[PDB]
Amino acid sequence: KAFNPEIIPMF
Amino acid sequence: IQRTPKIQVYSRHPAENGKSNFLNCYVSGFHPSDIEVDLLKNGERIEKVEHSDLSFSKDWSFYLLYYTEFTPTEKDEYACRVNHVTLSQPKIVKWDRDM
Amino acid sequence: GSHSMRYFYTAMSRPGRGEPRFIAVGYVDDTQFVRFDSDAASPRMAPRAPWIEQEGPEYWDGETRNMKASAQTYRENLRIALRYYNQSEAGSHIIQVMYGCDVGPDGRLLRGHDQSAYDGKDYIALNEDLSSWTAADTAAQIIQRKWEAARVAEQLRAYLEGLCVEWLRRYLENGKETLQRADPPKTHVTHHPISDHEATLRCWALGFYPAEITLTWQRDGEDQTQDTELVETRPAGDRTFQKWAAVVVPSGEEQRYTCHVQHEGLPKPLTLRW
Repeated sequence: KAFNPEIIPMF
Repeated sequence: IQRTPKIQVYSRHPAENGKSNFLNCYVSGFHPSDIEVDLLKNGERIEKVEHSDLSFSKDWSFYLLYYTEFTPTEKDEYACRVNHVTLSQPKIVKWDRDM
Repeated sequence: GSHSMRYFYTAMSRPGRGEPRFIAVGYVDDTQFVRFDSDAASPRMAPRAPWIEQEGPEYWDGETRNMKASAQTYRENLRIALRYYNQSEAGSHIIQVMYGCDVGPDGRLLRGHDQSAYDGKDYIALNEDLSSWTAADTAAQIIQRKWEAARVAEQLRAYLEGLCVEWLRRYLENGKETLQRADPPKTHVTHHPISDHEATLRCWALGFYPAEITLTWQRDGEDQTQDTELVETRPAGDRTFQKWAAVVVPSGEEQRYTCHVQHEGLPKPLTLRW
């Protein structure tokens, strides 16, 4: 199962 | 800066003339990911060629397997033709059944 | 450590040719089990191994939703990277990411991974502590500051120590017949004269899984590291791998050479001669 953060990290 | 593809052409099983097999062209070590690969039978493009999903190695270089069913014979010549940004013209690697 | 799960994402800009393509693949060890391609007719997370097929609609819909959100985020990261490197909107660029977990025989976390590249060069990496970052350059240091401020490492750590290992363990059980089976290499040596004075000895390993293998030639018991031609380990297309190692030997000295093969599927290392 893939990593699924609430906020996906932006550069 | 950009990395040119390494190319191996080979069969899934040891070749037996008249016995159905798979012809593989494995392209690896390249960057960027856009790449053109044809499998050739006696200089002409084989239509039914499948490939793996784009993946990459620990050094970030990409790899792909291209493959087609074939039945090798004594006289039929097989090759893989590859084009990539790093290449001035398509590179053609002939299948050698001993490599 | 006995098993790994890894996800690999590639995001590729192509100005003038639509939005950046996003491809994701997932692996357990050397076995691909899922893919996603934003260019597909109907993009979904899709099975690539039989043991994942049993997962229900909730699994597939959730993975698809995640991939679509990820594609959008990586399109934004490609735009941000342009600003960080003073690059124009005219050129094609690539972001790559790899993450996942390694587990030992007892299924506990051995180590976690999360690494990014830009244009094929290291960008930023989560350190082995799963708490701090290593930035490759001043651009990645900007990202590092943002991720420190937002406690991103803690989020990755929670996944890597939790869901990553739990789902890996599940897949290993569901795929026990293949994922927990090592296939040892079928080995042989071939001999190819090149002239009256020299011949190639080629040591073959075929049909093995997983891909990790060591092939070494010795002359009179001494490893021929500098003089051995080793091809990259290559997939056969049936899950297994192939490799060979070759040495050029003086004719009449073939019996002084021994090929040594180490692989997880072998009870002990093999020694071959021609």
